[PDB]
Amino acid sequence: AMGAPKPPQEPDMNNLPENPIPQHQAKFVLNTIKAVKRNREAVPFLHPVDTVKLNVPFYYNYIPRPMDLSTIERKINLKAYEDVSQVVDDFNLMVKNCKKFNGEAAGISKMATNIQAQFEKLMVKVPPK
Ligand SMILES: CN1C(=O)c2ccccc2Sc2cc(NC(=O)[C@@H]3CCCO3)ccc21
Repeated sequence: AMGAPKPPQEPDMNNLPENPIPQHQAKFVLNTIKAVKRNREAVPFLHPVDTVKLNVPFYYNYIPRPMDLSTIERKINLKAYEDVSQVVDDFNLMVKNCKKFNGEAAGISKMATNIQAQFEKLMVKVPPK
C-alpha cells in the first residue's frame, strides 16, 4: 500500500514577503539554528524525514506539513519569514510532527523535546524588532 506523496519543499519561493525579518534578528536566529544543529540530539532533525528510508508509507497522510532544521535554516537564508515568531512556529511544528507520528513516549520524541529546550533557552536572548 502507498500513502500520500511528499509535499512541495519549503519555502514556497513564490510567496516570500517583501518585509522579511531585519538582518540583525535574522542573523541571530540563523546562529541559533546552527547552534542547535551542533547538538548531538539534533542529528535526526538535520534533514527532512525520509519516509522511504524509514519505511513509513503513511507519514505524509498524518504529517501534511513536514519540517526540519535545514528547512528552517533555508527559510531564514532565503528571507521567507516576516517575524521571529514564525521561526519559533516552525520549530514547534517540527517537534509536534515528531510527537504526533512517533508518540510522546518514543526516544525520538525525547530528542525533539531536548533540542526544543535548547532552542527556547537560546531564543531568550533574541534582539527586539
Ligand atoms: C525525526 N524523525 C522521525 O520523526 C521519524 C519518523 C518516522 C519514523 C522514524 C522516525 S525517527 C527519525 C530517524 C531519522 N533518521 C535516522 O534515523 C537516520 C537515517 C536513517 C537511520 O538513521 C530522521 C528523522 C526521524
